[PDB]
Amino acid sequence: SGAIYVGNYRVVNRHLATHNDWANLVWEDSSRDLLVSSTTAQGCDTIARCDCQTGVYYCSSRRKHYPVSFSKPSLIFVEASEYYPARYQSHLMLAVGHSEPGDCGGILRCQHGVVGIVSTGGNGLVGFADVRDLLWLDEE
Ligand SMILES: COc1ccccc1CC(=O)N1CC[C@H](C(N)=O)C1
Ligand SMILES: [Zn+2]
Repeated sequence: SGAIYVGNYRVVNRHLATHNDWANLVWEDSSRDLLVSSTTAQGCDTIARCDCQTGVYYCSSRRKHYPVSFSKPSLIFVEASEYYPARYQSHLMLAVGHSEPGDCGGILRCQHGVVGIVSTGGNGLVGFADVRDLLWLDEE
């Protein structure tokens, strides 16, 4: 689990969104596994606006923050799970690192701020849903 709180927005994995998030929906995309809902309080996270390919992510299944090199956002085949059938997920970045299903929501960050959240993994890989192209997260 986990979320990004920027301005009056909450960014979560679409598959983990709550009733309140769907009721206060701003934008969602099943193909990206992302959902953004509105909040009443101001968040404190800053979204990175960059092309960084190195960063640090939080892995809840190890209580550890791991430095990683990750690929640029791309369309990647993702195996079937309890939440989606096997499909291509877009804007996904992969890295070699540990992840378990409940690690989704862990933040990946670089020197410029939040890059994305854990969204996929298995077999020694970890995949992150990119948020850096969502420019509107920084305004209104
Ligand atoms: C971090 O993900 C994993 C880690 C180890 C094993 C399996 C997984 C994948 C997983 O369970 N899901 C849920 C839905 C999500 C998606 N974005 O399609 C992927
Ligand atoms: Zn960066």
